[PDB]
Amino acid sequence: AKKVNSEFLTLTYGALVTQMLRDFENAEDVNKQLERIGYNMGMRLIEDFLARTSAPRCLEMRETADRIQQAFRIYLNIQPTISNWSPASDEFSLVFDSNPLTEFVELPPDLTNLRYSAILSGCIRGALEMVQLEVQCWFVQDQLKGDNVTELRVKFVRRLEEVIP
Amino acid sequence: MTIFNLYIFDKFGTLLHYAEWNRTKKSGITREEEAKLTYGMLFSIKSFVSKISPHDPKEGFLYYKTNRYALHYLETPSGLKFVLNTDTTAINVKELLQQLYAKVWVEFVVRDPLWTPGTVVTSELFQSKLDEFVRQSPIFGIRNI
Amino acid sequence: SEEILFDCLHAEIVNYCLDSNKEHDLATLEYIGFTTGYRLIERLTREVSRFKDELETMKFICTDFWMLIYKKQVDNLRTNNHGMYVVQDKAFRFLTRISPGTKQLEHAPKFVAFTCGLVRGALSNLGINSTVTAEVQSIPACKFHIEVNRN
Amino acid sequence: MIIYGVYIVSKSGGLIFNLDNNVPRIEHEKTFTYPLDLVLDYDSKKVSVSFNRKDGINVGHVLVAVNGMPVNGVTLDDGRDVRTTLDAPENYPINLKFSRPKMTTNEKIFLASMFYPLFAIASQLSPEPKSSGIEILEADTFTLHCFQTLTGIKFIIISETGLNGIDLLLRKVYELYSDYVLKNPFYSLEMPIRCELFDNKLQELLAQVEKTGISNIDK
Repeated sequence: AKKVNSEFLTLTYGALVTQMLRDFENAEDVNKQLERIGYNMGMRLIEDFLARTSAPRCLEMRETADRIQQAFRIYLNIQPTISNWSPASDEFSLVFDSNPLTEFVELPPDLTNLRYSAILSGCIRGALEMVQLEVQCWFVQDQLKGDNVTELRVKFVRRLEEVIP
Repeated sequence: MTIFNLYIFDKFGTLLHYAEWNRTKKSGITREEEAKLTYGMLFSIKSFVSKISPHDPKEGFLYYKTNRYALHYLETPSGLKFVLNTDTTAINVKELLQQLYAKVWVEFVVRDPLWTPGTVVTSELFQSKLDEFVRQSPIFGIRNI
Repeated sequence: SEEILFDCLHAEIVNYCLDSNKEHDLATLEYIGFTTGYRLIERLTREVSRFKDELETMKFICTDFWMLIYKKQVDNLRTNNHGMYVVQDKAFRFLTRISPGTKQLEHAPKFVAFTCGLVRGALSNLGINSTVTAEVQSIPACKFHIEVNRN
Repeated sequence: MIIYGVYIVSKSGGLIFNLDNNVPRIEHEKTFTYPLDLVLDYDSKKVSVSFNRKDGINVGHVLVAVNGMPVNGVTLDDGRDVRTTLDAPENYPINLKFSRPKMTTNEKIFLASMFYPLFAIASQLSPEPKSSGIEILEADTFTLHCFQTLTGIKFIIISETGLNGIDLLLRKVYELYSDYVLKNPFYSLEMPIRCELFDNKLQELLAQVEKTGISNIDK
């Protein structure tokens, strides 16, 4: 019994999105502020993830995908199928058969533009600017939007390097 | 392993935190300029070891040892820097500093809502946890490799 | 373990500090969360009788919930002369992350609000009937007094 | 096992003697295709890669000569730009030749110049009192041994991580330093070392240290 410890985040995040909604009617506010708070979140968890894994750093793209799928595996307990590889291979698609942030919130959030993975964006984004990766993120497909399966698409841009020590 | 003192600096280069247990020689210059001098110390060391190494630096610099003390270093992939300092004789302290990082600093800095990155870490709770954690196996020495 | 996700997410729960509501979170988080906790409760040691009533103290469900959630049961669990009562803990899990100095009390009640306004039951001490306020005198020592919503 | 670069610096710190042991820097080759996974980021005449490391390629690793055409700065020897060929897909697949940028003489001079005050100012206000500057540095792939002769000369030799007894090698190079400075007072105490005698006797020392055993102190 009491196997699943974590079905409380799918409803904590639900409370977040509902109250952000009731505060600001705009569908994109509850996306961007939610993304920046999930960004600080990613800052806060990448430190512990590297504390356990002791990975050197994401100097390469495939190893970065491995580290990120490992991060999802350890905390959010989902297996990101790394697919859709670009010929330049600067980008890769994360295939989540089951959303880990939610467990069946519902397919209609009554209205579109309600980006339901903004923390996930922070989850993927924040760590990068902490592991020194100036990287852009965006979602190519969301099963929650009436779709079969959720794919994310994250594009590294500039190797963040420390300056003027 | 009881040690002289520990330094924690953010990737930007500010003094996140300092800890002292055995530092005997008390400097005359301020420990702030001392912290900045240590950070320049470390970054220029990293450049030196990166460039004069004939083979790929995976984690770069490890430590330096002197006549009378020794200094040990830890680079996080986050860019955070830990540095410890003590006398000579002990187990290698790379895993020691890693254990301190994971078990204490991650536990009692990052997890604190009061802790906001980009600032100093001032909390008696973390000072305690760090103190008793160094006092966990606290004989002495380094001889780090 | 799966604790740091909730710890950080709750830190951001605090973080948005809009100047409208002392409840950064509404009792909705409560309802859904202990509804999942009730999913955990598919067995409870309460009799099957339709003709007889047996009460499941909210104290016991509170402590088992806490082991499932906060992972440290009550240290003081006092039954007030009313139908209400009070819970006192020398330490709190979210408060273990901070020193005992009284600097920002107001966060901790928002933390523990997760046990406030819970979807009730009919009988006294029946498991979930919860109207409660947080009155914390010491930083680790979190105190919470319930008030019977009816009467 | 070998002593990678034996150096020495004056009180001012100018690298006196860039005694390089035979050090084969790794050369990599690969026949690449249409525009690349490799980060062909241009950085100040150093057409290198920062991200997307594959096949034992490091950040420093820089193209030397596509199909045996050495690069001048950023351009082709024939005068086309690197990216000029990068945009052109007809020649593909094309053979890129990567090597880590080999530290030239002036590079090593600048490296020692920038290094010197580090050791000189090495935690001057260190926690332990009456201490010295950095005596031994140990890195990911090498270990530097710096030995001050209590004033003036700093013997700086970089050896393998697992190597032991390097202090004795410092002793012998101290001996041979004396055996050299025997001859030329017009060789200033801060002029760079230019003498083939020191060179050949240190080649003998290298041949010895191919063998670990140092005895009757081995030269």
